Amino acid sequence: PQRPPVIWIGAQECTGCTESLLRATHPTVENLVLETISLEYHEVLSAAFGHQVEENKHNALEKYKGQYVLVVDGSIPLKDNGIYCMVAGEPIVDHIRRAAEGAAAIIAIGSCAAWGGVAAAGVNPTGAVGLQEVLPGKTIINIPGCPPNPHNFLATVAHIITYGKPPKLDAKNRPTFAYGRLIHEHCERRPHFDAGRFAKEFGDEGHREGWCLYHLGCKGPETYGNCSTLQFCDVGGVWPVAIGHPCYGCNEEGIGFHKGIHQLAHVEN
Amino acid sequence: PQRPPVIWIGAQECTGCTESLLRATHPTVENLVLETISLEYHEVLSAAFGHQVEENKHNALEKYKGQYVLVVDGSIPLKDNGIYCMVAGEPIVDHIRRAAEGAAAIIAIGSCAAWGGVAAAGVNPTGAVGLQEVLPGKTIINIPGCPPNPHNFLATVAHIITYGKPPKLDAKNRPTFAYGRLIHEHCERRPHFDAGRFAKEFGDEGHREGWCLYHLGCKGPETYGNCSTLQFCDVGGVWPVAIGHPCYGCNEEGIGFHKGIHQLAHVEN
Amino acid sequence: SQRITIDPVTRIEGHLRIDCEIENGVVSKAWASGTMWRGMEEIVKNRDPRDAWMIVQRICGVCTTTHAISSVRAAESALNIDVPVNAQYIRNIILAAHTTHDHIVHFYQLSALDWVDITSALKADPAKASAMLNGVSTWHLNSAEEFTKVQNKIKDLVASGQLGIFANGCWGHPAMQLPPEVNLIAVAHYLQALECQRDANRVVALLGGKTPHIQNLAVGGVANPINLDGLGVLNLERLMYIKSFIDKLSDFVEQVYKVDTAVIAAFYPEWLERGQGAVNYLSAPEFPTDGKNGSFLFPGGYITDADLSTYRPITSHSDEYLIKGIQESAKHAWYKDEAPQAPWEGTTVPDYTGWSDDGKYSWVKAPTFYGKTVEVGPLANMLCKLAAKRESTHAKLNEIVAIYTKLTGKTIEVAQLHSTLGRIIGRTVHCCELQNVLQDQYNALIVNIGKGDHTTFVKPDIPATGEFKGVGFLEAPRGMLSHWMVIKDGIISNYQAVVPSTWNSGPRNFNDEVGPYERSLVGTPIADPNKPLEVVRTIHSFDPCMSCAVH
Amino acid sequence: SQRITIDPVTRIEGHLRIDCEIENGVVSKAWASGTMWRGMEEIVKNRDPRDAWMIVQRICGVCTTTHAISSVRAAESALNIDVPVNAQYIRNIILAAHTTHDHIVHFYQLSALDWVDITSALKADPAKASAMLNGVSTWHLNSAEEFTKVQNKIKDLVASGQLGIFANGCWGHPAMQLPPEVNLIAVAHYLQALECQRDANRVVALLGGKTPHIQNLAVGGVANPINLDGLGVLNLERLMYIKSFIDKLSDFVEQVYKVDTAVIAAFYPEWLERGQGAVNYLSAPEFPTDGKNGSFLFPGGYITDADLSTYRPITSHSDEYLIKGIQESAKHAWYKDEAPQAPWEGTTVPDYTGWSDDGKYSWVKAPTFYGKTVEVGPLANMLCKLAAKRESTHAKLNEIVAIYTKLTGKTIEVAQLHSTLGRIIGRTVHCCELQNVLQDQYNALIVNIGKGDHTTFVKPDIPATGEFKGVGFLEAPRGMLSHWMVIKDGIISNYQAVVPSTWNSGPRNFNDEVGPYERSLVGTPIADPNKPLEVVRTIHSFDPCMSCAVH
Ligand code: SF4
Ligand code: SF4
Ligand code: SF4
Ligand code: SF4
Ligand code: F3S
Ligand code: F3S
Ligand SMILES: [Mg+2]
Ligand SMILES: [Mg+2]
Ligand code: NA
Ligand code: NA
Repeated sequence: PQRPPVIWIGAQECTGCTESLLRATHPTVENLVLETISLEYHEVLSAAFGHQVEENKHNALEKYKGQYVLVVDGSIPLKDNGIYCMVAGEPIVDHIRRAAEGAAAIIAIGSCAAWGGVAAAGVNPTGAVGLQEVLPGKTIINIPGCPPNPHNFLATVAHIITYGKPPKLDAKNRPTFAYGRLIHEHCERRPHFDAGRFAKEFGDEGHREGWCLYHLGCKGPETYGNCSTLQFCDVGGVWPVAIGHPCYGCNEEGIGFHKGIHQLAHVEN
Repeated sequence: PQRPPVIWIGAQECTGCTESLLRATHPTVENLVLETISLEYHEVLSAAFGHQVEENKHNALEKYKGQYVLVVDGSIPLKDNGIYCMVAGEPIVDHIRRAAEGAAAIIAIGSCAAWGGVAAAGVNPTGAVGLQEVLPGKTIINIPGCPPNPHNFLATVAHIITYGKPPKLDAKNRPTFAYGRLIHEHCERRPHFDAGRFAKEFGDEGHREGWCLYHLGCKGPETYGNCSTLQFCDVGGVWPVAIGHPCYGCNEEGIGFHKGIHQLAHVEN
Repeated sequence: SQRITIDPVTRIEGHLRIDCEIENGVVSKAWASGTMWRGMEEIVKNRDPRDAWMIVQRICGVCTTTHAISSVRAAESALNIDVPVNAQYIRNIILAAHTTHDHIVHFYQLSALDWVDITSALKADPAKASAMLNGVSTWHLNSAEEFTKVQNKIKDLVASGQLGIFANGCWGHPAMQLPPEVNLIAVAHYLQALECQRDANRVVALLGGKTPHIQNLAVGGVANPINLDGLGVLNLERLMYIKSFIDKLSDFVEQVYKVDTAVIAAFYPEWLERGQGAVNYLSAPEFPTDGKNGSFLFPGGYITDADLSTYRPITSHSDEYLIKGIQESAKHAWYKDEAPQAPWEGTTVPDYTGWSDDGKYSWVKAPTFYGKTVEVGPLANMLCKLAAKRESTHAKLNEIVAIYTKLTGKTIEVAQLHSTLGRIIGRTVHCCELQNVLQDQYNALIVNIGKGDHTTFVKPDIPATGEFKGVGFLEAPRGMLSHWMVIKDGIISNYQAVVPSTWNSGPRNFNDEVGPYERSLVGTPIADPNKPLEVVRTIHSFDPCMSCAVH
Repeated sequence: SQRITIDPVTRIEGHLRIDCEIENGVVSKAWASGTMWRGMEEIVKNRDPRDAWMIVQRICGVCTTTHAISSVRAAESALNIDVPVNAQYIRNIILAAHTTHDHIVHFYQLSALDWVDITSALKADPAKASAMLNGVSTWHLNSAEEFTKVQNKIKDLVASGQLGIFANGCWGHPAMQLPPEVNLIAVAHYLQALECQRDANRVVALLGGKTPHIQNLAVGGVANPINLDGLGVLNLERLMYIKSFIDKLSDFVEQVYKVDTAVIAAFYPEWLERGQGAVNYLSAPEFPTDGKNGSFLFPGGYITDADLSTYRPITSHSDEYLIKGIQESAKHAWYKDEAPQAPWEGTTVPDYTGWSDDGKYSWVKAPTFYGKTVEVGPLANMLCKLAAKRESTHAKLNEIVAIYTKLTGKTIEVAQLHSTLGRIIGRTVHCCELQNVLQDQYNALIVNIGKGDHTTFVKPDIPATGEFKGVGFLEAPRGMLSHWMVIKDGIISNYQAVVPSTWNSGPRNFNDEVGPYERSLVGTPIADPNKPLEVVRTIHSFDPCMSCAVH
């Protein structure tokens, strides 16, 4: 039987989003690429290179027109006519716009593709932007995080495959099963927050009792995600706060990579 | 190289506490019995039976006197001179008293051994009691739960082996790393509790959004444990509340098996 | 005539004593005795019917889930509740995954060391051991290198002088008949089995909230909240995780467990010719798939005279023929009331008088079906399925036999299934068939959610006055389980459990007829009365659970 | 004369373009070009020094952890902070576990398909393949049955008509030299590698809080709270969990990866005779084990003229010889300031002029050490360790060579390590030695906690005025990494990263001398200019990461 085709394009990425697939367990990456989808193009894993891999892409874009899921990883640099990301001698924005034309669904994976991410932070040297800004007439499914839990992506794709439509999305086009609630509104350290039990420095008494990390700069109060529940890596109990470090707000535009680590969630300076 | 000896005696048990070992992953039960300890006596797993397994018990008591960890699973029935639990023609209370005399450490695993548990509930047909009641002069480490996460037990044994003394205990002689906090004081649904977002019936709208289960009878507010953090089975996200059912208070004397499932916290009966 | 006692019988759940009279080197008479009682039936009395399942689940943690599901089924029976079909799918997946773990653990951790000599495995050539499985199994972990790693583990254990749970077993016993190579194969698989049973329980945990002792049931359905788009609930990601573990079970079950069953049978032919416990068999249908508590995936029924042509199908948990036949007698058990009692009118009044060969000698009651002594369990369920001409059952049995034939050049007929090995084969067949139940029920859940049904729970009405009776049947790993609840004025006025090991381990009944364990031992040859391995082999084949038997 | 271009180069991280001039069928000149820039050095400017690591870790998610640890080390250097020894143990475990995942994925997922033909695997006799490894490896997953399962997966993939990421690979290429049986072995190990690397990352996750991109660091130590008696923190149960995954890595590394390295060498011996990238090699010491940022488990050093007797050891991260030698030039890179700059004085001002063969042609800067080109990475680190007479490195190398000699009857001399295969061998040796680092550091942590030391963090004093300069070195999976921070009036006034792939992939330098990639390609024969597999093989041997190279 035939597997649904996926085309994966990397723009200004660090490859963390692809790497997240190597931690996935349901499905694992091997079951993903052999059983669940047909990964028609991915530069990190493709046996083919150079002229042959672009041949694969063209062949895929034509063969599966109207049926492939397009995934974009990384921000798109607008400054100086797109030259800050050139693949096969062409600005990545042109590759993306061409692929978007025949896509059945388009997913921006990671905060960079979702909203600019770290590449768009500070003075934004390359004029990096998110995918929706490059494809204004298209419906983009945003799966933010740096990187997101891979299953936030995989369960979205599974929903498209199994039930023939995207999952329910919020106002920012993020799937509600993963981004429908603030981390702070489903965090196991909320009782400590409520009581006033706060860590003040790494290694202090409260920190060593697993108290709330608000006053270390936790951005959970202003970040949507499932980090406190789904967590990471499927071993149980693993997310940044559980390990002892505040949420940095990497899911959330204007928080992650903008606010200082130890800047408080109610502080906007 | 030699391994620390362990003698495991089952009294009025359902075998759930032994079964918990089969879910463990650090160590797995095979690494436990081959590498971590020498399980000198355990009736569920022992190749020997009858006269031969009793020979094993006697030989181990003599060979390892002063060295072994004694583990007792199940309540001890005091009514009618101990006849409600007889092994090899002798009341289990005598097997336990005999083994306790030469133990390096004694652990009551499960709520039954810790405080009488389900066997001592209702009218208590057999005069079931916990281990400390049977051994008033001895220091008993209590590891309650029905059954506890197996690593609550395994990490306690590891502390004894590695550092040469038990872990820090609370006023009820329970290891603080596992029982030092109320479940409600480290529960991820606390934000919902705070906001008055309550499930009222299984399958209702709030229940299907993961709201707080207080009004379904959750005993988290009066139960000490690590169910919300360590959780169960090491797959991530698995504990009764996360699955959608209130805590029943199985860890806690006077809560589990005494109060109705849907009876509210702090309400007596 | 020599009298022997085995106390404790190990590698079972709970506390069991077996006594045997031996004449001319063969068991002539036997007694089975449950030696621990808790009074679970009395503990649960006078409570809200909704509360029962959390308490009576604690009858047993080996067969966790089973009493929980049977209890809610009993309350649902009493209250006339139709369980939502999604709750059935979820209950079914839990029971099937649990039973997979249960059977695997029974064959390897509980039973294998009756048939396998670990000291003999030290003598094995790992290359020869691997070679003899060529063409027998497609399993990927039967290499000489794997067997060498395993042999070295045994060697290091033995060299240490601390054999622990493996000390003083029946090593070198004359009834140990496997060659060194096959002993090594079995020990390797014993270790590999531990990973497979862990995967089975990960399925149970993801729906139950933990295991042992699930916490997702309710009178009226389940507590899992189905919402594909919800955070923190049973959504598509969680379902995918469940499926990932379901998918990991089949290869071990088909390529290791199923194969080892045939391997053991191959070296122990006379064990297809002894160990019959009964001529009557009972099983309940199981895995309901409609919204009316019926449409079972597995049939049940009643067989008499060890003859499949007597098969009487049972296709409903409301079948009055089944309900009216069941009684228990405490004539030879340590309770006060001795006449056969229907469980809705049952009592459990302790009357401990100590051991007497001709009197009371057990905490287990003696159940009967219209007065007959009956064996329950995977042998019973297999025979009913074979009688019903269930193709999947015949096919799986035939696959086991074909492996047996490859090894021995012999075959196995239905007549030979009434035996110690037949019982073990029935369990293996059950485990194999359950893998398709898991796939089917997961898929049915996905399909039903796709049709827009997210219903999981119907809230019961418990009338404040009036008397209501219910019975919950379940085909448990060890056989037909039934919980019997009487509700009066909104609370439980009587509760009685009749458990599979109660049927099998029950003592002599009102007319002094021995129970299946006791019957099965008559005729057993005994090499060494001080080390009665042959008795233990037959008893273990029933998968005893004494906390279940006695409660 | 004939010019070919490979754009994009796949199975690397990031965006790489390679050009080659071909004369008489052989590469006569080459160009390496990084084609994507983000300006990470500019993005981190003007922030609190404590914030940098969370931002610059995003230079790369393949070598996640590395930039994070280098960044905190740079700030600690600027502020004269002694990192608590417990924080060192934790950082060391994270780096060693990550690098294990990294090297395994590089050998199999990124590199193997340069040397392995999956269509040839279809022709293999799985029994023959298994037999080949008899006495060559003790790995337990080399059975004919395992190889059959793998072969059937390949068959199903091909038969489906959707080869996906395996489509249009160099199947049937003349340079593919493995017999069908060895191709099948390699594909089986490729799949098995995925499980091992997952276990390595479970170690990283348990200390890091997740991966990719750990979140447990701090300028001053780590954010892990050590408390054996604490609920919800780093207690003994969590440490045991970490140990359970550490214990799962060594068998695959030693019995599969180490072995496959020698097997590839055996069938491709001419690849020990080409692919030299430089005559100078540089590595930093790594894994500090005291409370003063020193006492490294691995030594570093500098070697010139491909001569181990010139070895100059580096055993401190504040060695001025190392610090003072490093400059970068953008003569041939797309930046405005072209004269060599030391990183504390570095600028990164974009000046894109398009690709040209004699002008600027890359976003990668060209680093030099005392004005010379240097190769960094596992080849450099291996040669430094051999020169330092480290017994463990010699022994591990000798183990690989011994397998090679068993297969070929030939040996491998130190001269032959300056090659494409030598580079790959260095990487394998590194991975093997890291397993000892993991065990050693875990043990050290457990012991130190037992001495009553739970300290994990010292708070930085960051002066509100004045200028402070710091450099953090780290021996990353691809070689020597350094982050350079200048702090002025409490904030970052300059930040420059010089990354291992910057050294190796850098374009022609201030003296117009080619970098390691560009030099390594000269002499390479090309069977098919349209499909230049031979170029890709050599380039992959450096493990390119272009997000790292360019940042
Ligand atoms: S999101 Fe974070 S991880 Fe994914 S690409 Fe952008 S930077 Fe790398
Ligand atoms: S501030 Fe952070 S740690 Fe504290 S409760 Fe909110 S999310 Fe949890
Ligand atoms: S505690 Fe709960 S689980 Fe452990 S024995 Fe007593 S009943 Fe069985
Ligand atoms: S009542 Fe129960 S569910 Fe609600 S916050 Fe407390 S522990 Fe959590
Ligand atoms: S930093 Fe990111 S990974 Fe989750 S905990 Fe905060 S959103
Ligand atoms: S019922 Fe028990 S298992 Fe934990 S969630 Fe409550 S204490
Ligand atoms: Mg009963
Ligand atoms: Mg730089
Ligand atoms: Na026989
Ligand atoms: Na060659």
